[PDB]
Amino acid sequence: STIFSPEKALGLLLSLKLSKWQYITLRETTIREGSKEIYPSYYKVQKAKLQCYPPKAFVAVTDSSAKIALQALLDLTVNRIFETIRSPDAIQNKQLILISKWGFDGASNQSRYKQNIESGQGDSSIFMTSLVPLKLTADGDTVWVNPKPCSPMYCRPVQFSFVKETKDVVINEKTAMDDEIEALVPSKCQGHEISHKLMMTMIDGKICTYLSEAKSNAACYLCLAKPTEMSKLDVIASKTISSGVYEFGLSTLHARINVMECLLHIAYRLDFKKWSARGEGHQELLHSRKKLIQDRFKDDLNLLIDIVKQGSGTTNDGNTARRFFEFPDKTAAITGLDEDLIRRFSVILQAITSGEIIDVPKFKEYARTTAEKYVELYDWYYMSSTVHKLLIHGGDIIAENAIVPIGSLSEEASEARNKDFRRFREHHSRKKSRQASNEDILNMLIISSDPLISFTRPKLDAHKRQTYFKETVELLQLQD
Amino acid sequence: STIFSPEKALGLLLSLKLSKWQYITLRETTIREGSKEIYPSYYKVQKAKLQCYPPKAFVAVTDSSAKIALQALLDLTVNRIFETIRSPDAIQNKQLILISKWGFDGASNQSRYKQNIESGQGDSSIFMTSLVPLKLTADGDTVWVNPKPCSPMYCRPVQFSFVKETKDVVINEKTAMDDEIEALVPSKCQGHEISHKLMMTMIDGKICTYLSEAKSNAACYLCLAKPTEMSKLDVIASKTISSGVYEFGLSTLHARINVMECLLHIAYRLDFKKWSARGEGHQELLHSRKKLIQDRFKDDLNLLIDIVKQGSGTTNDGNTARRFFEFPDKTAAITGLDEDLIRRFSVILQAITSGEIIDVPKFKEYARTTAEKYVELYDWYYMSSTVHKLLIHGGDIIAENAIVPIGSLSEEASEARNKDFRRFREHHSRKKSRQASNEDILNMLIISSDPLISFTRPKLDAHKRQTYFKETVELLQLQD
DNA sequence: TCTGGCCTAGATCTCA
DNA sequence: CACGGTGGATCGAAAA
DNA sequence: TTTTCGATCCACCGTGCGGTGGATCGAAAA
DNA sequence: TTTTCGATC
DNA sequence: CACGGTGGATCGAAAA
DNA sequence: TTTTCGATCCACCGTGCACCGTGAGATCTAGGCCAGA
Ligand SMILES: [Mg+2]
Ligand SMILES: [Mg+2]
Ligand SMILES: [Mg+2]
Ligand SMILES: [Mg+2]
Ligand SMILES: [Zn+2]
Ligand SMILES: [Zn+2]
Repeated sequence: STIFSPEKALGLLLSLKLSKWQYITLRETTIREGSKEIYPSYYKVQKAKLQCYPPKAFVAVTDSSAKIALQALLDLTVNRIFETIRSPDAIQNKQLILISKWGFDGASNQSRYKQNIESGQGDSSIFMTSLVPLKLTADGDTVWVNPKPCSPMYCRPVQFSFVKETKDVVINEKTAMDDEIEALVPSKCQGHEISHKLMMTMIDGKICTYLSEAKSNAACYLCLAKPTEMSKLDVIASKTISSGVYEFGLSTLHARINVMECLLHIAYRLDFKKWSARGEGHQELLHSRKKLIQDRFKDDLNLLIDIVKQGSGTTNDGNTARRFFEFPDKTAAITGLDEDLIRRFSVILQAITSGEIIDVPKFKEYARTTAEKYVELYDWYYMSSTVHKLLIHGGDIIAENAIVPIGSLSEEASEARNKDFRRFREHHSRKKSRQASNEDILNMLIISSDPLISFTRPKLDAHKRQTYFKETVELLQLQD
Repeated sequence: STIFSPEKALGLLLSLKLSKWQYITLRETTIREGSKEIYPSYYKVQKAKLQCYPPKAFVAVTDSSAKIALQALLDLTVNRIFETIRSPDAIQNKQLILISKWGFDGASNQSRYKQNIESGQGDSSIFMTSLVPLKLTADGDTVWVNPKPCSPMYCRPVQFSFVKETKDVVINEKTAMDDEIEALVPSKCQGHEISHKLMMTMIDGKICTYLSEAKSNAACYLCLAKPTEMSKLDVIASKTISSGVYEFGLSTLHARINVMECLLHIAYRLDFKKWSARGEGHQELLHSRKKLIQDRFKDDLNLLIDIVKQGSGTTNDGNTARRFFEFPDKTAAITGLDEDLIRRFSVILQAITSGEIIDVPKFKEYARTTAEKYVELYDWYYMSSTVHKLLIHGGDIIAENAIVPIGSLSEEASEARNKDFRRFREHHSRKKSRQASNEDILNMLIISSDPLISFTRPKLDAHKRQTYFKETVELLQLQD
C-alpha cells in the first residue's frame, strides 16, 4: 500500500530530474520523519520502467551505437498512446492511421570519455534519428493529438550512434529507414489496427541537400536552380521539381535563422551592393559595415550577432532570430534595410511556425508578392537557398503536408533532444562501460518520451499564446 | 506544525538540486495524494534561506560583479559553524582561532548571455575568490574540523566578477584581500571571540608567479631560479627565498598534473635527449614519438593524452594523472621512462595529497634522494618549475604550513566550485536582469556552502579509503 | 688559416 | 591518493 | 516458492588552460 | 582555366 | 509566433 | 493587524555548425663573425 503509484513515482522522477541516489534519499528522508508510505521503493520504479521498454530482442545496443527496430518502437508507441485515449471504446470500428514525423540530426561537442578505445570514431558527436507521433486519425476524425508537437517530451528515439554526420552516413541511414518503413505492417492494439504514416520532416537544409539529387548547398534541392538563376522568377516557375522531395517538409526552425542571415548579409554589403565579396575594397567595406552593424545591434537590441562560439558555432540563435524579427521598424533602423521587407518576412515566418492551418492560395499570393518586392528592392544579392525555398516553393510544400499544419512539422523537436541527450549522458548514464552508458541513455530517452508517462507528468503551463501580426491573422485559418 | 523543518527542507532542496518550480511541484503533488503535511510551503524555505545570508549592507551586487565584505562573510561563517558544534558550552573560555584558506581562480568559457551590454568585458569568464574554513583551534586543541577539506560543499565565496584573470586584476584583488585581512577584527560568537587566520593556499601556479617577485613562469618563484640553473642541486640550495612566499603553499592539485606532464615531456623526446625541440629533425622525432606514446596510452590504459578539449584546454584531467600513477610499471613500459622514478613521484604525490600529517625530515630526505635520482637518470631535461618546486622547496613549504596537514591545503575546492558555479548560473539564476542573475548565483553559493546546512544535508559516501604505497606509508604520520 | 667566444635574435617552454 | 556521483546487476534476508 | 527492499559494486565523469572561425563542394567572378 | 566565395550545418 | 524553465517581487486574500 | 501561501510576472536561457592547440613573457639555443695563436 503506497500513496504514489509506481508510474506516478516514475513521472515524479522524470519531471524533477532525480537520480537513483536522489530518489532513494527522498524516500528514506521521508521515512525518517514518520510518514512511512509516501513513495514506492526504488525497486518498484525500476520495475515500472519496464512497462515502457520495447522487448529486449528488438533493441540492439553496442559500444558505438544503440538502435531499436522501427516496427517494435511503433508497436510500443501506439500501445502506450491507447492508454491515454479518454475512451478507446468510444471510437467505432473504423480503420486507424497514426501520422508521425521522423528525422535525424547530429549533436556535436559531446564530452569525450577516456575509455573503450572501441572501433569507430571514438565519441565526439552523435547522429540520431527521432520519431515523434503527431496525430491519430480515425477516418479523418482526430482521436488523439500531440498537444505540443514541437516539444521533446513526446519525441521517441529510434537509433543513435557516435559517428560524425557526413554524406554517406546520412544516405545509408535514410536508406535503412526507408526499407524499415516499407517493410512495416499496421500495429494491433486491443483489436484496433493502426497503419503508420511516417513523414521525414524533422530535417535541416544540410541533410536535405544530402538526400535530394543536388550536389551543392548553393542550389535549391527542389528546383536544382543555380544560385544566380534564382534572381528572376519565370525560369523558376517553369522549373520541374524532383520527385518525392516535398516529403522534405519545410524546416521551420532553420528558416528563421537562415532568412535572418540572408537579410543580414544584405545589410552588410549595403555600401557596395554586390553578391560576391571579391574586388577592390569589397572585403574591407563589408567588414567595416559588419562591425558597425554588430555594435549597433548590441547597443539597441542587446543581442549578439554573428560572433563565433564554441560548440554550436555562431551565436546566431533561435531567440536571436525571434528578436531580429520582433520589431521590424527597429531592426530596419539598425540594419538599414527596408522595413516593409523585414515585416513581410516576419509575417511569413509567423504563418509558417504558427502551427495553425494555412490557406495555400492566400499564402502563395503573399509569397509571390513578397518575392516581387524582394527582387525590386535588392536584386543584386541573390536569394539564399532557404529564403528562395521559403518564398517560391513554400506554398506547394505546405499544400503537400496538409494533413497536419506545417509548423507542427518542425525539426526543433529533435534539436531539443540534444539538450536532453547531454543531460542524460552526463547525469543519468552509468559510466562503468560504454555499452552500459549507451544502454541507459537509450532507456532514459524511451522513458522520458513515453506518451502514457509524459501525459501524467508535471509541466509548466506558462506560455500563453502571443498576438499575431495584422497580416498573419488573414493568412492563417483559425477555427474557434 | 509540519513534518520537515524548513531548514531540513532547504537541505533537501540543495541536495536533490531542486528548483523553485520543482519544489512546488513536489509539495503540491504530495498534497494531492492525501498527505496534508509533508513539506513546508516554499515561502518557508524562501524565508529559511535568509538565515544564511550576511546583512544586506555588506553584500554589493551589480551587473558585472558581486562581492561580500570579507569581515561580514567570516562573521557569518563562524556564527553558522557554532551551530554544528557537538557541545557549545564544553569549549572553555579560552582563546579560539579559526584557520581557513582562501584564494582565487578564473573559470573561462561561461555561458555568454545576450543582454545588459554594460561596458566591461561582457561575460565570458569569471575570476572568483573562495574562502573555506579548515579548522577551529582552541589553544591547539581542535573543536571543529572540516571533514572534507577539498569538498566544494564548504567552500564559501567572497567575490566573483566577470573579468579575465590577468596580472593586473590578480594583483589588484590580492592587494584588496590582503588589506581586508589586515583590517579584520576577531568575530564575537556567543561570548567566544574567534580570531581569524587566513592562508592563501587555494591557488594555481599562474596566479602564484603573478604574485611573487618573479616575472616569468619558467622560473621557480621561490628561488627566482632560471630554467637552465634548475638542474644543479647545491647551487639552488644556496638560493635565498623571496619574502613571505611560503604562504603560497604547495598547489597539490596542479602539481600532480604538471609532474605527469614533466614525465611525459621527458618521454616524448627520449630519442635525441635535449630540453628544447629546437634543431634539425628534433621536431619530427618528437612528434612521431608523441603520436606513438599517445596511441600506446590509448590502447593499454584507455585514456586521452595531450589532445585538445573544448573549453578546458587539454585532455589532461586530474583523473588522467591519477591513472598515470596507478601502476608505474605499465606507464613505464609505455612511455620509456624509468619505473623507479615514476614510482618515487607517485609516492611523494600520495604523501602530499594524502591530507595526513607529514614528517618533514623524512620527506626532505626522500625529496633530495628523488632529485638525485632524477638528475642521474635525466640530466638533459631541465626540471619543470612545478616539479622543481615540489622536490627542492617542498619540504620547506610543508614545514611552514604545518599547522594543518598539507593536502588539506589544496586548491581542488576552488577548482571544483567552477563545476558548481555553472550549475548555478544556468539552472538556478533568474534570467530577467544580469544583476538579478548574479544576486541569485551568489545566494546559491552562500546557501550551498553553509556549514550548518551542508553538515546536516544528505551526501554520498562511496570513496571510503585507498591503500597507500609502502614508501608513502613509511613517509606519512598515521594517527587513528 | 685555425679557432673559440661574444651577441643579437627569434623560436621554445611553461603555467593556467 | 577529491569529492560527489552514475544505475543496473546481484546477493541476502525479510516478507508474503 | 516468488516478490520486495537494502547494501555493494562496477569503473568511469567533471570542475580543473583557451583560441580563431570550420567542412565540404560546387559555383560565380576574373 | 583557376581561383576565390558562399550556403548549409 | 518552441518549449520547459528561472526565483525574487508584489498583490491579494486567508489564517493567526 | 502580521504572517502565510498561491498566482502572475519579469525578460531572458539553450538545444539548434567547427576544429586546433592559445596567451604573455622571459629564456634559451643558433650560428655569425671577429680577435689572438
Ligand atoms: Mg543539424
Ligand atoms: Mg587559474
Ligand atoms: Mg582553474
Ligand atoms: Mg542541430
Ligand atoms: Zn527552388
Ligand atoms: Zn626553486
